[PDB]
Amino acid sequence: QTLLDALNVRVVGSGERVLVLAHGFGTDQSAWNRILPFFLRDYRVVLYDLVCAGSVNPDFFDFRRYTTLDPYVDDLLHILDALGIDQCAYVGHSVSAMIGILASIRRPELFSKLILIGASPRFLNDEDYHGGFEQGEIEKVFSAMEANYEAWVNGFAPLAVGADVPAAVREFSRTLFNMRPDITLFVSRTVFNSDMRGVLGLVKVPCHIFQTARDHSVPASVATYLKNHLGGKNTVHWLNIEGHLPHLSAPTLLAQELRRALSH
Ligand SMILES: Cc1c(Nc2ccccc2C(=O)O)cccc1[N+](=O)[O-]
Repeated sequence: QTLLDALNVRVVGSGERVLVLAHGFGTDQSAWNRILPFFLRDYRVVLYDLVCAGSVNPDFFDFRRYTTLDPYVDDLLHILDALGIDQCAYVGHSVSAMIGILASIRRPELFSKLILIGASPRFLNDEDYHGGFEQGEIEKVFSAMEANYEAWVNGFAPLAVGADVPAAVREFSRTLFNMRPDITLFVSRTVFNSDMRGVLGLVKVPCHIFQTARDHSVPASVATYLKNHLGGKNTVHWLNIEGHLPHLSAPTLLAQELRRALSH
């Protein structure tokens, strides 16, 4: 219960099929609020907050521990194990997509399916590989994030949301601004330093790759990369949704696509 309490674990819904909804960067579990009504009636929905979420006591964010994705996988597995979940479908936005991938390699039996939203195994460019970002441009962003966090949020949130959906821009900004600035920077460094390309072939559960248009964080070719390199049966859903946070900006359409992927 103490981790379950610390990370605001919530189990809701009247169904028996277990569905884990795992928020990503800059949000908390409330990013799923508008998706939830579409699943509460026929799934048992598990939600939690990543340790870096603005909604979690920043005392739990231990900079000596959370230096890679692996301790975040530990937290997810502990939660699922504590709850007695021996199989689930798992939806991971942003960094939670990579967390779910790693968890699935550790525990191949735990996941029936992974649904990946706004996922990338690597943000940085490399030889054969377009991640979308150059090392140099990214140091400039880290400097701005350190120099003026509130301003960085206000410039970043419209790019992340992408589509002109002011309510979703304000909502993402709200949860980014709830994160302690040095946590946000450290998490961002952690993930820009991450490269999951080498482990994708180890995954054996089926993955549904949800890819929006003009995703600031994820070039189209990255979705194709995941499809070609994840080791199990993969399916790309090319969503008629613009931007990196489709659960915030287009929830109805996102929820219908999720239901389709789950029923596949
Ligand atoms: C894209 C980005 C992010 N994004 C992340 C960082 C960590 C985990 C997930 C993300 C994510 O976008 O899903 C953070 C800071 C700066 C920038 N940027 O555009 O320079």
